[PDB]
Amino acid sequence: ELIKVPTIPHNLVLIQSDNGKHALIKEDLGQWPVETGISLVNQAGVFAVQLANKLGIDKPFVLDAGSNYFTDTSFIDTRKYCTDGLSPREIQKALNRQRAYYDRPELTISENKTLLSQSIIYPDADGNDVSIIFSGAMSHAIFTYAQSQWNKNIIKLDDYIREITLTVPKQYRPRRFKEIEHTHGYVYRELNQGSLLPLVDANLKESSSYYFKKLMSSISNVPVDARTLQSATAALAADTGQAVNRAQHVSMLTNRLTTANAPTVRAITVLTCMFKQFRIGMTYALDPNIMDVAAATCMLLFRPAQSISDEQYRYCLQTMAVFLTNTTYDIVNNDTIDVLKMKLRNQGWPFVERYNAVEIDMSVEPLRSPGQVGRYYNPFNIDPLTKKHVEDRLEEFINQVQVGRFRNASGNAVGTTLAAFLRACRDKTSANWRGYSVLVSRYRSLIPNELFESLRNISGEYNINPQDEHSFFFALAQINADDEFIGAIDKESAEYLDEYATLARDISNSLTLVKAAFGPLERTSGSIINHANNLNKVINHVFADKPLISETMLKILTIDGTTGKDGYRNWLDKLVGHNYPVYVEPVVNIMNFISARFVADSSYFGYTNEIMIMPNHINVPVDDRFGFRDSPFCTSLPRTIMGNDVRRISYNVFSMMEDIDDVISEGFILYDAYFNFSYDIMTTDGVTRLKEDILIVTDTGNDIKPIHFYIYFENRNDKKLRYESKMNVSYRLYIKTPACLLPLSDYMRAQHDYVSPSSSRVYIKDPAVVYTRS
Amino acid sequence: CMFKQFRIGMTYALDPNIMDVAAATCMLLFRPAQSISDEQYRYCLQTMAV
Repeated sequence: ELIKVPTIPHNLVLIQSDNGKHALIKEDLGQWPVETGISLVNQAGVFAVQLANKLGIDKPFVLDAGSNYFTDTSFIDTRKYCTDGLSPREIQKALNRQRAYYDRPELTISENKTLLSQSIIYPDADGNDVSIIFSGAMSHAIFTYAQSQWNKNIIKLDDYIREITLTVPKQYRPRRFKEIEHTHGYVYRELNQGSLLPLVDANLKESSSYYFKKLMSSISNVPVDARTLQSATAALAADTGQAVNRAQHVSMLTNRLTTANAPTVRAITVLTCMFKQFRIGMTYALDPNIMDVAAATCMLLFRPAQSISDEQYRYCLQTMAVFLTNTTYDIVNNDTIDVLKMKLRNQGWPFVERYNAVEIDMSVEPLRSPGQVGRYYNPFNIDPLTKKHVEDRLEEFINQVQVGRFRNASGNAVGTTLAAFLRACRDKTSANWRGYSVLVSRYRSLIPNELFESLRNISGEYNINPQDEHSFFFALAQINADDEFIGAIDKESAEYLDEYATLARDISNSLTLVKAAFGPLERTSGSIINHANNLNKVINHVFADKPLISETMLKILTIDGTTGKDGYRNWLDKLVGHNYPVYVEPVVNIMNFISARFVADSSYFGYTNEIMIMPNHINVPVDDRFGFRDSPFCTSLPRTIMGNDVRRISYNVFSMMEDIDDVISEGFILYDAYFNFSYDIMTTDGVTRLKEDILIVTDTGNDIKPIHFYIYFENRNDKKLRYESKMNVSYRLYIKTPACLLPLSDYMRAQHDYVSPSSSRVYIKDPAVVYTRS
Repeated sequence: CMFKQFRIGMTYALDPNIMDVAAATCMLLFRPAQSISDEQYRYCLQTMAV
């Protein structure tokens, strides 16, 4: 949610001595420890996030500062005096104290009015409010850049509706918005599409198993009518000859008619007609019956050809050949599809071909698939235009089967039984195809186009028994769309969106982690050892406290059987060296900006690249603007002192030096390390000295003790402090002048402008454009 | 009837029952044709055809 920031963050602290002679304005952004030997950019990222939290930058925000103002009492002055930032009254007090010391007169009425009116809020042409306050340069740059990045996402209500208008079906009623929301409605949304392919391509079996199991749970509950099998069985008994004493093939088909597994087969049928390639299996008995011929014939005639594999097609053909032609599995094992087709057709069996299933275009654009169309197979290989099976000779084909002779030279026991059974199966499909086609349309609307063309059936867990295959078509039940079922799908539609959004974010985070955490792997054992240990640290870190990955993604990886840590570890391996494009996000840009300013500007945060140690009797140029006594701050570390270049010694070389006593007497500069320093400017006068010693000499090496300056202001005529400074501080430590310090006289440079959007804007938390019909 | 600008529209289920076909006929019969829109008229025809 967008958070309206009430006050502009400023980090200005005004320090003035007791006499008031000197005064300075300082950034107070906090000291941050730094470490040498490790890459600086990696550390700057950690401190960048902490800086954002301090400044109210991390979360999406809009400045609300157009009401923090007042108006002067004078009639002429109608300006809006701002309140944020450093108060101009503090500057007036500091300037007057400075004037008091020099015996100058106090600021006049005219000069007082000019100083107090510097902070103002004035309207902009676009309606925005520009607030000019006294704020620091570091805070101003970071705050304004953060404002720009988040504003890239806030868009007008009409613009958002236009982008999403192509994914709204006809069933749902339109939402009516208030006219204020139409004229002044702004919605904070991010509309970058994240591809689920990186997880699906890497983990195909697991992702396929998850979506199939979840979708089957919803489909298994679809209501159907309740019809007794006796009405259909009575016709089958009459068309053939059923005797309570004789044994025939019709008894075999009818005795094993089961409706117990109807919901599972019904869920199988939808999945075959809703995914692009959802292969199905069927294992018949070792000795085929008329059960398996009916099961094989029913599968070929009604299941889509895109869901029947070439090998499964051959096994179905072999099963028909074994029964009808009376040949063994061994004889037909080496026979191909063409030889099997010819043998079956010569015997008189014409049901030896697979039939493709037509594709029906979706009425609305699929979710998470910008600028694409969707298609799902019509069930039962029934052409919607003709309302017929795709094969137009089915009536003549069934008559041919009935006349022909199989399994016996004389008699029509086999032919009449199968022709009668296929007859009821054909009638059921022609009546119920419209009901099933509607069901497939709903569930196709729950998957993006990426999942449509990527998910595959590899585990083989979804297989149909021959008993289930033929009993489903004999006892096909129509579909009743109760109001509860419609509501059930609507709740599932919302859940899928939340799951798709969560998974995309998890994928995007993981892709970014791999690029920085790991590199390329070589064939050396050093690379293998280094990669294994480093990856263990990454996995251990991301799972401490709040796991980086969500519970939605962990479930996909955990289905196989792994604990969940191993699933992410396995996935992170295959992602190394990816070429997937990742869209840089506003939050990523903000952190990069702060990190870059951390490396570029180091005096703000309390560390410096180089320090200088010089004996007291040598005079160095130092800043005199602030007025400190024996100021340890320099404009820049001198290149030459007394006509000779100042020695620069690396910290590593300095530690191992055993002659340190000799080189100290001349002075030198340490430059190959990050030096963390702090100071406490005190108002009273005194001797400026470090809290601790400069260096500690051990047997192992020499190190620089922590640097804490005790800075005091300077009064020229004080002999006691002049003698003490010279004759009690043998050595001095100098650094570059911290950029956070700013003299009071140059206070106009602290003037900075912050913009705030118009107060007339309203924010729509729920930008949904439709209502459920119920 | 009082204001010509106002319009009448209904949304039907994905699989229409006899309720929706009966309501669609009633709207096309006992409601002004000026009020019913062209897109809504096509929607009513689709429900009947389905």
